[PDB]
Amino acid sequence: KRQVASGRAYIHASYNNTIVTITDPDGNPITWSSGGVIGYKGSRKGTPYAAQLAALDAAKKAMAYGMQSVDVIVRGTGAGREQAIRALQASGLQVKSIVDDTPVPHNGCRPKKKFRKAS
Amino acid sequence: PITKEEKQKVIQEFARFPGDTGSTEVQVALLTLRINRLSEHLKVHKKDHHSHRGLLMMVGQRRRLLRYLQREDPERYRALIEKLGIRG
Amino acid sequence: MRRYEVNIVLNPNLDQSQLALEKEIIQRALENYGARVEKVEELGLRRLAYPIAKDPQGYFLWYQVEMPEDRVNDLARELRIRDNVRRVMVVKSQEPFLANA
Amino acid sequence: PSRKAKVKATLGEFDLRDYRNVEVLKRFLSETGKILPRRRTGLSAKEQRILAKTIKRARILGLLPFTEKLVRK
RNA sequence: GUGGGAGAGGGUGGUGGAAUUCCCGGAGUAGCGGUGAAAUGCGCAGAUACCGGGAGGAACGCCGAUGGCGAAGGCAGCCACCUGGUCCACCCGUGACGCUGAGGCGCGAAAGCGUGGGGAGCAAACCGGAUUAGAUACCCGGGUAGUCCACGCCCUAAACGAUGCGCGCUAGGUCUCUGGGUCUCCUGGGGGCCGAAGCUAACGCGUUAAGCGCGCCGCCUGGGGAGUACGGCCGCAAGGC
Ligand SMILES: [K+]
Ligand SMILES: [Mg+2]
Ligand SMILES: [Mg+2]
Ligand SMILES: [Mg+2]
Ligand SMILES: [Mg+2]
Ligand SMILES: [Mg+2]
Ligand SMILES: [Mg+2]
Ligand SMILES: [Mg+2]
Ligand SMILES: [Mg+2]
Ligand SMILES: [Mg+2]
Ligand SMILES: [Mg+2]
Ligand SMILES: [Mg+2]
Ligand SMILES: [Mg+2]
Ligand SMILES: [Mg+2]
Ligand SMILES: [Mg+2]
Ligand SMILES: [Mg+2]
Ligand SMILES: [Mg+2]
Ligand SMILES: [Mg+2]
Ligand SMILES: [Mg+2]
Ligand SMILES: [Mg+2]
Ligand SMILES: [Mg+2]
Ligand SMILES: [Mg+2]
Repeated sequence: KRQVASGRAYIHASYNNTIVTITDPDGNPITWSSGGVIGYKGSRKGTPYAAQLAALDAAKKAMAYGMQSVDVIVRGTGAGREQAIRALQASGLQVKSIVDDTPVPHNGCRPKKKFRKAS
Repeated sequence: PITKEEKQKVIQEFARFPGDTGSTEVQVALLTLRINRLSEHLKVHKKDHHSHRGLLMMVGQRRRLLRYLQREDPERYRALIEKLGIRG
Repeated sequence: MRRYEVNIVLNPNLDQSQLALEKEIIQRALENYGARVEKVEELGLRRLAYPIAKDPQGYFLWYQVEMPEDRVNDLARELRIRDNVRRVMVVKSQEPFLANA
Repeated sequence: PSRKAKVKATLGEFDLRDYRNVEVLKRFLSETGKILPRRRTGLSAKEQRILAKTIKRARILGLLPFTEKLVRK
């Protein structure tokens, strides 16, 4: 019970996992998948294959709500965000745009030691 | 700050003759003007140290020009000191 | 006395009595802070490059004035007391510097 | 790349001190809101650092973007 | 003196957007996180990902430089106010008024101390998870002082160019910031690189001397014992000289 048919597809991709959340043109999630959603457990989650499976499973569950075309937004840089893009490229969804929304601060907060040499 | 009209007033006050700008008298005048300004601004802004150094410097220049003047013309140094109330 | 430009941006959704009221009150603020008004450019409703008070547009008033320095900030703060006023930027005037000419 | 065509070549005579003028200014920042490097603007150190300050004024006035999103990708 | 100048020099007040954290609301479901791999952790009292609203602290992306300013420490959103130093042009005024500088006084990163606030992120100590033969560590999840503000102490440092301050003299080339010009180029004033003569144990330095001179101050006299001991001074203490 949705009948959405056009929407937004967000790919949040880190070094440790991927999450595709697919939502409506308002931005409310229709569905979401991820690395752990598909079987994977450990580090194997930040693997572009896993990222494919996730974006794909997402697009599946999405056409179940009867979605056809989508606009991709990409947050994050890390292994196989591009492979998630490629999953959605032809997942059976026509992709209207692709954007890069990866946030960056104007140096508000002090990063953890892992991330130092910056502010 | 200090407007050119003001500064002019003090020069055309303290000149030895019409036309004098840089004589000792005029300088110690101007120096004193500027000093009194700066210590007014340092009454508030007790935290502004970088300007305060500049005032130490100003002060030292003043006292030197005075040391000179008093080595040359003691009566004219009495004059200056009476006018600006300095040294006491 | 010094030369400043007062940048005021208001709400675009105002009706006329409301607009004339605001400009009336900005006039009064200038008068009562001692600022002579040399020039006005009113551009008006124009698209902002990002939302301001979750508003997609903005209403543009420009003044060029000359006022005593000791009072400037007060005047600026006065102009922000109003509800319908979104930004107030007050800058000292400086003659043009034009590259490639 | 980045040495392809330089901004100040195209534009005619213009005030670099004007924060109120969008159309001139918008030229000087990238696809994102980012103010462009010297090689791309081709201005003198002085010019550049003046454009900075007037751009940042324009930004606070709500006229120019602080940042944008990257299309294509 | 007059006329111009550049600048994150300092102080006070105000404002801006990005980002994190938390809270409220909508939608949505089984994981999110994290590593070499994991586990602790958080999550069906609904997280993670996503959209909208609010709160609050802290820091200022691009410009940003090999750049600039400052005596040094050090200084970076934007605006106004207060304010210090400096550079050039004119060659107008004074007429050696100069240099250095033991004591003294003042400034003086960070950590630290006191009283009162503030407290988002980070984070000694600590609490846990791993790894290892052990692991009081490196890695992971937490977290207090603290980092922030006001006032007052403390006075150290690889507080470094490891190069005291001032003036004169001794090839050039090259890049650059900022003035003035008869604007190719010349000429002041800063920042760099290469190198004449010279210096240097060498490395190197070389009109931004570590060259050639003069003035004045600080300091050195084998290593360890030792910045220890005794004494004095300063400090609330820690401790410093
Ligand atoms: K030393
Ligand atoms: Mg993983
Ligand atoms: Mg400054
Ligand atoms: Mg559990
Ligand atoms: Mg349940
Ligand atoms: Mg709070
Ligand atoms: Mg940079
Ligand atoms: Mg330093
Ligand atoms: Mg100044
Ligand atoms: Mg003369
Ligand atoms: Mg004579
Ligand atoms: Mg200290
Ligand atoms: Mg401290
Ligand atoms: Mg404290
Ligand atoms: Mg930790
Ligand atoms: Mg060093
Ligand atoms: Mg050179
Ligand atoms: Mg030079
Ligand atoms: Mg030789
Ligand atoms: Mg050399
Ligand atoms: Mg011995
Ligand atoms: Mg010691």
